[PDB]
Amino acid sequence: GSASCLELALEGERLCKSGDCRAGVSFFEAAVQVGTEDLKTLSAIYSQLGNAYFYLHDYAKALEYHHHDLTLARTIGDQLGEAKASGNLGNTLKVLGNFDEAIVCCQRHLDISRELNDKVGEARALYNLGNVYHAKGKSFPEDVRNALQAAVDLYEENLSLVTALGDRAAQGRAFGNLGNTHYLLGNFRDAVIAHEQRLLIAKEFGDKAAERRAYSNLGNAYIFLGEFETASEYYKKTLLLARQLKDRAVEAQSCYSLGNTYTLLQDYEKAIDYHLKHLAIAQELKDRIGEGRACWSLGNAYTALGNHDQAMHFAEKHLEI
Amino acid sequence: VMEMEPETMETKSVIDS
Ligand SMILES: [Cl-]
Repeated sequence: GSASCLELALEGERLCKSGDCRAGVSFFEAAVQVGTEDLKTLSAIYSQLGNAYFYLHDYAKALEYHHHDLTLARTIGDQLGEAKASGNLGNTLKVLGNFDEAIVCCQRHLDISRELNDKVGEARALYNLGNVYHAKGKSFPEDVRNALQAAVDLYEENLSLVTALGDRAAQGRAFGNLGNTHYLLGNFRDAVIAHEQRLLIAKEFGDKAAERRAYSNLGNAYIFLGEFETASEYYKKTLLLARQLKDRAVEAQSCYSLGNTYTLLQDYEKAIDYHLKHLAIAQELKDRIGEGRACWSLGNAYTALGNHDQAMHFAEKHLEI
Repeated sequence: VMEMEPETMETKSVIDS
């Protein structure tokens, strides 16, 4: 049943790369059910079941599969395989919120990569590890700042390495997450610098999602830099791409952000305009949360210029929610 | 809302070109 296993796994690989993990999983599970005498093939199968379930957002199953892969990788003495499973287990543990163990695992990926003189693996491990420390500081105080600073150092180290490797997409990932870590630590200038680099690279790849993200993140930093007009301008950009990308949830998000910025700029006509557009998009998406916050936002703006009744209208409207 | 970059995962295949 080895060839049949090989064959079934090929279907699964195709389907997952094809963008549909649901069917691929079933074919991998079929391959497992058929079995094989080649443990490196099973390893590969386990690893791909783990990544698919991870991407399918079943983390418990992703954890089990990567754990089996890790164990088997050791059993057969496959070092690169062990490093990989270890990194995958690490990332999964991070999502589940075991940070201590996630660190241990991602460190393993890093340490083995170095023994193997594998620079690609090493850099990737540094980024994953940075992500763990970032999540640790975010989820939570001295330990918080310490974790966030660890993430910065780790991103800086990754960037140094992927610069040598000429890996632009890796730079893009690390710049964005570095920027957001600076942002949490309260270094806004540094956050801006990082996201600016992330934006250049998103434009370079033609990636509109990443481009929108950078714009959003830059807008946020300029808010805390006390420069409101500049933030509103970056939000203006996110609005455009949101329409461009045909993402309504993001479009609404853009509108809300612009609403609050113009509130700080103390221009309440534009504020109302965008809060109105948010209100509309929110209902459209059947979002009760945003709806109320939109009603609340509108109540305030109308109150700011002393519009009387119309403020009360959204008041009640918000009260209901 | 902080917009994060995604994780990477390590991948294996049953075939090596
Ligand atoms: Cl472990």
